[PDB]
Amino acid sequence: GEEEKEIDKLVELFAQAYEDAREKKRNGTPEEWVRDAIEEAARRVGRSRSRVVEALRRYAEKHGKEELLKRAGITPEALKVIEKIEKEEGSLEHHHHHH
Repeated sequence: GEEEKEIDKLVELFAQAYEDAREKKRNGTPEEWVRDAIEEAARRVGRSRSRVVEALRRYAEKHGKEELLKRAGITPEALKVIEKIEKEEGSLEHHHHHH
C-alpha cells in the first residue's frame, strides 16, 4: 500500500546495478560492486548517492539484513561491507579542514 514507498524500490534498482557492476568488474571487489550500484540506483531517480544509502540501510534495519541481502541478490559477506562504505564516506576523522 503506502509502506516503504521510497525505501523498497531503492533496493530493487540497487540489485540489478550490483549485478551490472559485478559483471563489468569480474576481477573487482564486493565494495566496488556496491559502490557503483549505489551510484546507478541514485542516477535512476535523479537523487544523491547518499540518500539511497539511508534507504538500503533503513530497509536492513526494518526487514533485517537477511532480507536485504536476498532483495539485493548479494551475500551477507557483501552486505556487511556496505556499512564500511557508509563509514568511508564519513571520513571526517581521516582529513583536516578549517571550521
